[PDB]
Amino acid sequence: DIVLNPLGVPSRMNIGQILETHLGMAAKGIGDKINAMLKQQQEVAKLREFIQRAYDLGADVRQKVDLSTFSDEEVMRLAENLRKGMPIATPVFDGAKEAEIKELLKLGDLPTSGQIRLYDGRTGEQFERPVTVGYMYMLKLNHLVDDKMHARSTGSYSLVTQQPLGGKAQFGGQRFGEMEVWALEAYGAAYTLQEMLTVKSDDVNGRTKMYKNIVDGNHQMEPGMPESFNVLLKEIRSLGINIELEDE
Amino acid sequence: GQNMRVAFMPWNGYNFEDSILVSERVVQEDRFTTIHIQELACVSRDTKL
Amino acid sequence: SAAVKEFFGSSQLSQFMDQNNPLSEITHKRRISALGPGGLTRERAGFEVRDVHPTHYGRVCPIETPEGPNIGLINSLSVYAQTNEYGFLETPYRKVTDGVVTDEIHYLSAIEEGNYVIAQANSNLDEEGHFVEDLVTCRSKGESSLFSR
Amino acid sequence: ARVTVQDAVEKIGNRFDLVLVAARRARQMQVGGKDPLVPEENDKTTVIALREIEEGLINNQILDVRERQEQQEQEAAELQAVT
Amino acid sequence: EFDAIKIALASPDMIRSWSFGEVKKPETINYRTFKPERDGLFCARIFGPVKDYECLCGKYKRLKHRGVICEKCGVEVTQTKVRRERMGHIELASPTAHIWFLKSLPSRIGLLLDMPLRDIERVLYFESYVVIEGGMTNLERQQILTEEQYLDALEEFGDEFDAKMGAEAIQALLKSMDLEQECEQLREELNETNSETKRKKLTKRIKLLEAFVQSGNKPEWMILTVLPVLPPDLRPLVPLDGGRFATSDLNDLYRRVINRNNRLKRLLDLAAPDIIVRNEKRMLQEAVDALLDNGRRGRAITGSNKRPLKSLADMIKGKQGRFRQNLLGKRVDYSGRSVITVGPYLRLHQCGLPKKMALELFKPFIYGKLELRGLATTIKAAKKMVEREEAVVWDILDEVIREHPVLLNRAPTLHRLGIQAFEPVLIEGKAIQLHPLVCAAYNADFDGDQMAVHVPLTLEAQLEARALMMSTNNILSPANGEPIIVPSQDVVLGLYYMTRDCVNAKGEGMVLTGPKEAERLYRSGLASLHARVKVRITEYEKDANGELVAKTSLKDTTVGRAILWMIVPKGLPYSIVNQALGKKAISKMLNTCYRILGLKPTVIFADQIMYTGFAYAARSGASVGIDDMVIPEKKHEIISEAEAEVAEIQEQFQSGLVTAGERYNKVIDIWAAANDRVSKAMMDNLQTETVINRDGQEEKQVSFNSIYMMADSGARGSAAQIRQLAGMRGLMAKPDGSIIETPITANFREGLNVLQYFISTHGARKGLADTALKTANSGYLTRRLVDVAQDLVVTEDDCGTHEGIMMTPVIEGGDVKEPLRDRVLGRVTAEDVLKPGTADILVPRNTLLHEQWCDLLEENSVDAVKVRSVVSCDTDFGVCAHCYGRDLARGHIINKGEAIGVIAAQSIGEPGTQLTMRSSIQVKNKGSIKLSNVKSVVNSSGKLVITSRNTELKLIDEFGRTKESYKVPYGAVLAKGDGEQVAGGETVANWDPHTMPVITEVSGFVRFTDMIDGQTITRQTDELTGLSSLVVLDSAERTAGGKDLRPALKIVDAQGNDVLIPGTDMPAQYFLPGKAIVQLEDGVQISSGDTLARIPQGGLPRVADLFEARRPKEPAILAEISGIVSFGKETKGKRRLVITPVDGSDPYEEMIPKWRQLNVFEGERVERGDVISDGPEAPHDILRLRGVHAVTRYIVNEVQDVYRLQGVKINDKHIEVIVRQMLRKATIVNAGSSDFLEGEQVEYSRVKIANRELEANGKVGATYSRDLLGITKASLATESFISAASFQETTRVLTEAAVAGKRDELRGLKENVIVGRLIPAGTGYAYHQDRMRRR
RNA sequence: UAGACGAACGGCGCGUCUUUAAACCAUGCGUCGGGAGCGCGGCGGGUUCAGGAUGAACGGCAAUGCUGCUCAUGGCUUUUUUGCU
DNA sequence: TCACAATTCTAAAAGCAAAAAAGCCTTCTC
DNA sequence: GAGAAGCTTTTAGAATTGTGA
Ligand SMILES: [Mg+2]
Ligand SMILES: [Zn+2]
Ligand SMILES: [Zn+2]
Repeated sequence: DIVLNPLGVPSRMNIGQILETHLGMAAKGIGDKINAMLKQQQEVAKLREFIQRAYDLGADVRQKVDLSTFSDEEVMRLAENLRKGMPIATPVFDGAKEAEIKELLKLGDLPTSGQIRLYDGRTGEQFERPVTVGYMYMLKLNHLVDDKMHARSTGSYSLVTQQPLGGKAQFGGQRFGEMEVWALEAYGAAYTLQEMLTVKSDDVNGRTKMYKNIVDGNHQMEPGMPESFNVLLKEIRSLGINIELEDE
Repeated sequence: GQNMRVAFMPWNGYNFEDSILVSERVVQEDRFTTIHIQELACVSRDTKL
Repeated sequence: SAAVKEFFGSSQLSQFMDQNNPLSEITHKRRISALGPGGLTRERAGFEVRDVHPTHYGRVCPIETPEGPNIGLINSLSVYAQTNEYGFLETPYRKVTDGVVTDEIHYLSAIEEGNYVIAQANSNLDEEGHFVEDLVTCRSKGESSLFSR
Repeated sequence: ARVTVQDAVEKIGNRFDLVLVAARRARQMQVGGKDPLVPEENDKTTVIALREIEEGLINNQILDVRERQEQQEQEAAELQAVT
Repeated sequence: EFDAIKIALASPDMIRSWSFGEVKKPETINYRTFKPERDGLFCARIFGPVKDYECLCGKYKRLKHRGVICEKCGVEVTQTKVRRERMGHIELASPTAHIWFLKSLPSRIGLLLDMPLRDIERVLYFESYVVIEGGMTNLERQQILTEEQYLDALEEFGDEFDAKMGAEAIQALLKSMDLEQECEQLREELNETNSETKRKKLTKRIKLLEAFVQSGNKPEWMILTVLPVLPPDLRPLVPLDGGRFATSDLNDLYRRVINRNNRLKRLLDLAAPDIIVRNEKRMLQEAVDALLDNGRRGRAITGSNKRPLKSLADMIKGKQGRFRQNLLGKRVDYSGRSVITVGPYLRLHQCGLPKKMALELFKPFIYGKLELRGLATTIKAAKKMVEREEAVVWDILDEVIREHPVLLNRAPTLHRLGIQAFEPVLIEGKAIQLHPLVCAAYNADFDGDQMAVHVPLTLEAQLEARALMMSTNNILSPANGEPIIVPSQDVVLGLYYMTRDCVNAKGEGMVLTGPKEAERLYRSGLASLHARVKVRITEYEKDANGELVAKTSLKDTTVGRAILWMIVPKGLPYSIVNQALGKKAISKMLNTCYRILGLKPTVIFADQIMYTGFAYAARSGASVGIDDMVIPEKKHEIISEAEAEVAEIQEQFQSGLVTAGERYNKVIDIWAAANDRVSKAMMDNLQTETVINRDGQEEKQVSFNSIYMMADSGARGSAAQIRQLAGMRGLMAKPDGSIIETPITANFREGLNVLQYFISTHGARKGLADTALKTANSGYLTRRLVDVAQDLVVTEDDCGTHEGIMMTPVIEGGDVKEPLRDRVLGRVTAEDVLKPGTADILVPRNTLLHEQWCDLLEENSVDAVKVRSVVSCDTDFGVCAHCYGRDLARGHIINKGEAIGVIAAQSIGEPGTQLTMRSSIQVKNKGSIKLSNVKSVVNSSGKLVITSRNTELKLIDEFGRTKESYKVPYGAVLAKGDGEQVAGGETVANWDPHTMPVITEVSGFVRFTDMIDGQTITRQTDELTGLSSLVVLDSAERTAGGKDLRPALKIVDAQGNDVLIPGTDMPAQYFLPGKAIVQLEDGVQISSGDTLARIPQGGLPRVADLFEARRPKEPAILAEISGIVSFGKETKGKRRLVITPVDGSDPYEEMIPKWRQLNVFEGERVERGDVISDGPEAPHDILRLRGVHAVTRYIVNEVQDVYRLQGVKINDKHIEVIVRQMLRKATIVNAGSSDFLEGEQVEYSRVKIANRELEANGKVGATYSRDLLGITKASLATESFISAASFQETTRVLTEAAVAGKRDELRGLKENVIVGRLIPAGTGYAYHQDRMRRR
């Protein structure tokens, strides 16, 4: 159903997932045998004997499940619940051991190595190097791509500084921060930088003219000077300072 | 979550760095389909005029 | 009314419930935070407070804390951890009398844990509750080491 | 079609003059109505200009002399019509 | 349209000239209808109309009325955008002091008057009085009175006594003072200062006064009388959901100040008493000071809940001021985000763009094409057609995308490869498909990262994306030469599995006709992918100039190597495919392909390599199972052995035969040794595990274990990880850093138990906290480098210079850390390279040392080169293309225009996220011996003993290229002589570490000169040995009477006639310090080498401190002049020390502390750059004394040490240019025939060009001493204030510029970025040069 | 049901009254609308002077109008949590 | 006088994005 | 009700004063 990469195991030393894969394969093998019995309709004697064999293997383990007390009617109910794979509890720091995993694999008819032979889906060719297949518990985290995608051509703009709003919630543009500005300066990209600073953020007449030019098959911008800079000039003149743009 | 069947191998670069290659049988069975409930409020106010 | 509503509605420690999973809710309720009104802050936090002290053992989880800025300050409370009448975390141990390991549960706090030698949970026990092998790994003064039976 | 501009760069050895020269030629094609000097292969004006530079028949000198010439012929048309 | 920005102080008349009307009432709006109200903060009469082309009352609305001022209400019908540009003013009833010019530290009103700050502060806030115009009384003007003294003076002195209070008095003082006469008088008095501390104060004050009279300012303009008000539309009262209003905070502050002003006007009108008006003037002062900068006075006034409300300085300052928030970075249109996935089918100039995002970003282009085709006449029809997503819109969208690039960007853009241009391919989905190869450049994995995409609109931006930023141009890094398109992890695993050999595989030992038959054999199944085979392979050498010759032959290869040979282009050999091809091998493959063939073959080759690697990694089926972590079979034996030895040491301690620390060290060492043994056993088992047979007995080969191939290919992991998986994970340190005694003997294949896991958690939490809290430190450092270096650009082809740095291989003392071949690759030679034979030009003196020339140098084995360096370039306002050298990201010389300061800062800063945040000379090899700076004599043993504190040695090969260097202190037992040959492992020298010998060049008897038995010495017999000796003492314990009697000793002959110092005719008086235990008493004929008197004894912040140029806390004091040194007077505060030159004079004297084991005695010489006390050194001293080349080489070496210990590789051009931008000022010593002051600190290029043009005639130039500033000071103390104010210290920078009347011609990158025009760096270089050509 | 008034005019709205201009509000209620330049005059608003709270003149602007010449026809702050480096 | 040195005041502390909630002076009426 | 009147970071640099000779 799903294919992962082996390269994530060595560097990111999480060996727990391979062990979980092996033990899940073993559990699903037990469930597959129970399904085979429960399909080719059998009698409760063989089912209870096999489930007892499954519940009574390992080292000296806490729980003792004896099916002689189950009254033969809920043994079939138990088998129906176990036809999807026998659940297994592996407490945190006193869990199972690879010898127990191999014994549970050998209870089913699975290979103790944990690795089987696979075939290519579109060339019918055997892969070499037996691969590790098994059952792993996958979660679906709440980071959905249809909540992250967002795009904008034009929209509304802030009041004080005539720039695009920011956010997917209020339809808005992307921040072209100062590190991106540096990275554009490190190329020779002076025109890209000028257009992103004037005609796509601030210069109001420039950006209206740019729109009208684009729709008219003409790709050319009128430079203009940003409105944020005028806001800064007024914010500085509101002190005692007198900052002025000199003549041509 | 759901207990899926897994194989640890590369596959034509589609699980290259941390990507995952799912099969169509996972989507046909709706094994990872979720229900989300939004809420939308329309508030009628006492505006001028 | 204004004061109690300010506490419950708009406070740093009275936060919107995390609810998309039973585990998310339950682990949001058992969450300890070193921030808040009367505590330290994310940027003012050093590294000695961002860290796993040896007395966290059995009272605070070492491996459940959010990554990013507030690592180490949003700790989570262990399964058997509890609280004194005075507000200090305590955790349960089994009294080990005369070599035999009985089953009366004493709830020890960090300032009492240092005056005893606490054996380890997975140290083998035989029938009737002796230590099968004649010397065991323990921790006595904030430090692990191997002691006589 | 264009993937790499190294051949275009080799005949204008600055890589910042290439951008301006190709911008001039592409703007001529797009707005000025000039006819491309190479066959169109469903390329855009920028790629057509870069292909022309690769072939070796556009540069700063050629553009300047062509501009001078066409201005001179338009002025000559004015002169003939008026005198 | 404009060329500069002029900043100055605003006159009250100037403020009235900006104004459009004077605000009178605090109120803003009505709340019945939300229109403005007269003379309020929002007033249509003052600040312009509310609606476009309409009058407020409603009288004037026609097109014939644009301009008329209505009489009913006074508004001027016009555009409402005019609200965004009109200022008012407020007429303060009493003058008020501007907070900035008063409390900026330095105070521009304080030092101007010479009054101290706190007195002015008391005077202004109405807490004391101040007199002016003392008259014919004994009271001076600027002194401060107080209430009781004011009363006393007034009762005892009549009307002719002006004593005022508040800002009015400060204004009267400031206005009464004449500037020219004070400047002249104080300059005259400055010449007689005698160089005390006060001199510094004066040269500040004068610098104000002259700078304050050259410009057109007057003092009283620092005191506010009229106050401007911000236009209403910059502090808007936006309505919200309900009847209330979302007001700004500026409105609140203005309301407050207007309230207080109105109250004060009322009280002054109604003849109020003095106390109440005094209080109200104080309160209005506080209100204005809150308005301009809320928080500089006492605790900031809080607006509504708990937050101090923002003032104007807050809206200009900070990380959320206008500069850093809205001018240096913006939000942009035509941009989107989404999650990134992997597309392995793309060519590396492509990306996958969702159809939805493509349609959302390219709407205007689609409208253009729709109206062009006629499919929709009006714009609204096209808009609605696009909104319904018709079937024709998609062919249009596929036509407005063909060759239109888009910029892809990941969140932290650490270097310039975090933005790249791609040609979109439309994709059905919601995630952006990114090529696998470009992921390394972005540092992007596919576990949830997002990416932002931008669209270039204009035609020149499309050309720039296609030419400068396209991903097929950025294959090499700019930080070094190495590629950045090396295959990452699955490709390398596939190529390592494919190009390999098994000692007996299917279809071994058959002969093939070429790669094609190998591939057919493999695919059909008749042979294994890695079986040894003979193949006929034709390879093309392009040795002939522009000509390829096709050699053919039979080669012993594998089937997989033969299959891979098909991809490889023509010019390459077969030696590159005939090995195992790990990761480094593939990197070298791509590098040689690029350097030999070109670009297009390299790009096609990289794509083909990715495809084939992915394909054969799929075919291999390489997995990872539990049985691929093989524990050593001998692990438990080793662990039992080590544990038994540990128990033995514990028993040894229990019996009290050892202490604690040595038990700790024995335990830690034995556990470390056991860990290394287990690791070696594990790796030896793993790597060679497989054993297999060909035709009989079993041979053995390299292991096909999956984890071994993963950690050996270089695909993923390293030996440490395989150690932790299979062998024990060793020893863990607790938070204090003390290594825990008990190791973790369990590995991850087995289980850790609870205690071991707890210790592992200590370590893991420490690491995660370290990274999460060092990201910000790296970001700050990178910001500071960029803001110091950003304005440096390549602007010339040649400075016409011969000076340059001497680059040699760098050796810490062991093996060479990195050769000469790597240092001078792509640098321009400054002075020619001579053939090692004799004085023959080997390569010219302006070559670009590319691979050919460097290999030539290597084969001829040149010791070192002199190369042109950036720091030694005489180009002013930039650098020249030759001193900088090669463009690293490209292959050619650097282009005129390229901005190298930004790229240098990015190269230094990007690897900052990998750094951390929290005997005898045993020779190695056999070669000749050389020494330099050695002063030594022969001893009785026939060895050689050294009398210098800066002695060293080299072991050198048979070719003269040095291999090993060492350092020998004063007085070492040399085991060989200079010029001889030694044997590998032969010890060459040995010393006595803790004792400092006083060895003599002469020999004989001793004289007891000037010792008092009890003060100079205190007898302390060596009790446990039997014999006794004198014990000299220092000056810190003896009585004052004998303190001046310095305890010394002298060597003489038998007759007592003094044996003179060799080389001169003076006795050799060896003065000694305390603890100079003289074991050998008189009567012993000494020998040379005899100890006369025993004298017993970071990470990233390191880089930040090196660039900050922080002086250490224990600097190694240096020497300033040659000649005999001497001690000084008996410790008045500090032990005085004098130097005496031969040619020069000897006034020089230094105040050294008493806590240093000095390196020099009285009878010894020194030199510029010598050490007087060892320890960490200060770069300022290196610049001042040793030179500029010394400091740049020092900083380069000490930064590259940090960056090389972590395995990072940066070129040395970048640190050189940051150094150049640091040492950029200079203080003038001799004014000369120029107009620079005594000690004014001036831009070094300024004085350079000044005296350069001044020496056109025969006049004299000037003399200067260069200063070394940090990166905060080197960037704040610049000549342009727009740059500095946008970086840090906005208030200080703006006050300095305003009082100085400064003028900013833009000339830089950040300045042109703020004002929204073309930067003068890349494609905008031509336009700026054009502008400069029209002036 | 209709008429009138509410800083110039018209429609519409709202408030008040009934042949009358009042009352309400007080940058004298709300929203929308006037093809433009020159010319004529001038509601409204102000300047000067006096007279002794009153009155004469005035033209930079200018409302309902009149004759003639020229022209195309749209959100910010604080807090919290999360995600990727 | 005129020089070190302890105090203390001032500045700075990465980037990008998603969701949610709480708010937008006191007070004085009669 | 609606409308106003008025109690903990850490580092580092630069400016005082507080003895100290
Ligand atoms: Mg990631
Ligand atoms: Zn009006
Ligand atoms: Zn140069």
